[PDB]
Amino acid sequence: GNQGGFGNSRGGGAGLGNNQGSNMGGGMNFGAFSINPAMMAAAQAALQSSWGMMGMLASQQN
Amino acid sequence: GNQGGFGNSRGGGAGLGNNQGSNMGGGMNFGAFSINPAMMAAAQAALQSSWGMMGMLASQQN
Amino acid sequence: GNQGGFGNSRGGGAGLGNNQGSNMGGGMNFGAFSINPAMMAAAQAALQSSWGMMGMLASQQN
Amino acid sequence: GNQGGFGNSRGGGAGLGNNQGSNMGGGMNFGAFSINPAMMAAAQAALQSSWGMMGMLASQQN
Amino acid sequence: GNQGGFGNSRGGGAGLGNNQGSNMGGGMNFGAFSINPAMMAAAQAALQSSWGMMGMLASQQN
Amino acid sequence: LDNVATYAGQFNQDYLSGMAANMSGTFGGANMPNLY
Amino acid sequence: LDNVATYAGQFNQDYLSGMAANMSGTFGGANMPNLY
Amino acid sequence: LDNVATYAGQFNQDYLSGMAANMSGTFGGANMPNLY
Amino acid sequence: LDNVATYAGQFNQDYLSGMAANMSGTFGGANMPNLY
Amino acid sequence: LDNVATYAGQFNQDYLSGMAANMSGTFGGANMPNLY
Repeated sequence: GNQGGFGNSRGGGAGLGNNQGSNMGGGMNFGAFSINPAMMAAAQAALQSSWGMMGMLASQQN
Repeated sequence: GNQGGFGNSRGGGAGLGNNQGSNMGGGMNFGAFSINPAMMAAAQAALQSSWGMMGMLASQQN
Repeated sequence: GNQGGFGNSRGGGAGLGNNQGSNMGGGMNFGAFSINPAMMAAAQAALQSSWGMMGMLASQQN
Repeated sequence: GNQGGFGNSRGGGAGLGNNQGSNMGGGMNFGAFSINPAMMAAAQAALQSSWGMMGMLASQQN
Repeated sequence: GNQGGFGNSRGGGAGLGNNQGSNMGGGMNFGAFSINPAMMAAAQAALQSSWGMMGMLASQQN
Repeated sequence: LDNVATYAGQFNQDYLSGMAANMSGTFGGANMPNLY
Repeated sequence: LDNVATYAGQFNQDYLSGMAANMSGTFGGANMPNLY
Repeated sequence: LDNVATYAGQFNQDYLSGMAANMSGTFGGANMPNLY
Repeated sequence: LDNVATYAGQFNQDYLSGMAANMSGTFGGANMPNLY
Repeated sequence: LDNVATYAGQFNQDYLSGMAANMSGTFGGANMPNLY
């Protein structure tokens, strides 16, 4: 009779899992307006490489 | 009688799984307006490489 | 009598699976207005490479 | 008597599977207005390569 | 009869899992308007490398 | 002599109150992915 | 002699009150991913 | 002789009251990821 | 002789009361990630 | 002879009352991450 969490979010990533007894359980959760190269692996050997990322990423309220 | 979470989201990625007893269970969950090269592997060896990513990523409210 | 999660989303990707006892169970879930080259593999060896991605990715509300 | 999740989505990709006991079960689920070259493989060796992707990806509300 | 947390968020990433008895359970949770190359691994050996990241990241309220 | 080029010219856009995207891109090519 | 180039020229944009993106990009190419 | 270049020229933008992005980028290329 | 370059020129922006981003970037390339 | 460079030139910005970002960056490249 286990369960997770309870709530609300706006904009951002939210994790509300039941993760009891796991090895890194929960997920990869990302927010709006973003740049995000991503990798998930179960292996003997693993390598990630990334370069050259440009953005404005701005907000105006009138 | 296990279960996951409960909630609401706007814009962003949301993980509400039942992940009990797993090895990295939960998913890869992404938000709106984005750039996201992605990889998921179960292997002896694994490599990811990425370059040259440009965006505005902006908001105006009048 | 296990089950997953419960909820609502707008814009973003949402994972609500029953993932109990899995190896990386849950799915790859993506949001609206995006660029996302993607790969899922079960193999002895695996490689991903990507370059040159441009977008505006903007919103105006009047 | 296992089952998956319960919910609603608008715009984005949604995963609600019963994935209990699987190896990466859940699917690849994508949202509206997007560019997404995609690959799923079970093999001894696997390679993906992609370049040159341009879009506006914008919204106006009057 | 264990469960997670309860609350509200705006902008930022929020973790409300039931993580009892886990090895690093909880998820990776990210906020809006950002640059975030990310990696999650269970392996004998693992390496991440990243360079060249530029943004404005600004807000104006009138 | 081997050339790949893009030429885009004069944008005239006074009194803009909506949304415009002026995007120019060039991509060289003699790429070779190999899998043995 | 081997050339890859982009030329984008004059933006005229007085009294701007909406949103504009002027984006120019160039990407060399003789890349070679290998998997043995 | 081997060239990769970008040329972007004159931005005229008096009395700006909205949002503008003037972005120029250049990326060399003869990259080689290998997995043995 | 091997060149990678960016040239961005004259920004004219009097009486600015909104938001502007003037961004120029250059990235060399003959990178080689290896996994044995 | 091997060159990586950025040239950004004249910013004219009198009577500024909003927000401006003038950003120039250069990144050399023949990097080699190895995992044996």
